[PDB]
Amino acid sequence: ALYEDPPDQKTSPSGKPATLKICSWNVDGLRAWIKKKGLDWVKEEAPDILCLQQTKCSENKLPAELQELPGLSHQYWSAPSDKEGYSGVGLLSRQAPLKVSYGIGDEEHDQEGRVIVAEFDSFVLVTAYVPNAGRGLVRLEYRQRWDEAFRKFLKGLASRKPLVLCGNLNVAHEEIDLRNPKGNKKNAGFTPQERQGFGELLQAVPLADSFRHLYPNTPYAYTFWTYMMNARSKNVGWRLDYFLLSHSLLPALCDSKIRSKALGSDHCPITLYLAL
DNA sequence: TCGACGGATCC
DNA sequence: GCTGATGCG
DNA sequence: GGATCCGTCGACCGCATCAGC
Ligand SMILES: [Ca+2]
Ligand SMILES: [Ca+2]
Ligand code: NA
Ligand code: NA
Repeated sequence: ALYEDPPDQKTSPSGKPATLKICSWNVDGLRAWIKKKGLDWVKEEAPDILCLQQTKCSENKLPAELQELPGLSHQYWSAPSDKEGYSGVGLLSRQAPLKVSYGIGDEEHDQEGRVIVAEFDSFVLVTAYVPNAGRGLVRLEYRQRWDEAFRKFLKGLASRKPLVLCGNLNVAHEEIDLRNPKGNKKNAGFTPQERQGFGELLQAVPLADSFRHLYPNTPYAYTFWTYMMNARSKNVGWRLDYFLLSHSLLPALCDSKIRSKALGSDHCPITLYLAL
């Protein structure tokens, strides 16, 4: 069935007004996504911070439209070393972070340009593009190594500062998070080992699934739909893109949005409002 | 993801 | 320049 | 023993890149 994301709640439980708008988007080809007017959508959405995953673009090839973003002038990029046109993530912020780092401090997992870490006054932001386990699950084993090291790294981060984690985490946690769970138990993104890995992550850091925390009973809410078989217009999708929050930020949480109508990728953007 | 295809399985 | 592949999602 | 059900295959879209000429 179809899904309508409800209006933006821009007030916290405490009645405090949202001060921080973070948008996260798996763009699936930075250059293509801009040709399909993704930065126009971004300007209308006007986030303080924009996290992009799967840029598929080296730094020397960053398109010039990026220099047309006066509200997002601090930009940080990470691409793989060995593979061209693979992975890649970006983080663009209105204000300069205090510190910016790359990867998770484990060199087995820091080759593919998948993680940026941006520290602010009140919180640390991680945007992540999590390794897909691949058709035939040819990478599932590597991805369980990833989940383990990433979990550990995130736990250490949250132990010093409130943590926001956003991006394409390449798992539908529960049956409610995809349209066809029964048919997908052996496919990338809904294996038992990926679902446990995400459950372990929520329990160990610990972190809350912001969307879930606010809409526990809401099915049909997805962020990815295959380009094939007209899946998007049928809403045959998966919720793969999350904002995961340190529990201390839940009093600051105003809303966690799924921007179902924003085209340009086989993922849609998600948007977090916080009262900081 | 979805159809076609077989080969179980169920009133 | 153009076609059609491949790796990957 | 008619209908339904369940695993197994393949084609399927799009981006960026490369092979070949
Ligand atoms: Ca007979
Ligand atoms: Ca020739
Ligand atoms: Na790979
Ligand atoms: Na019969």
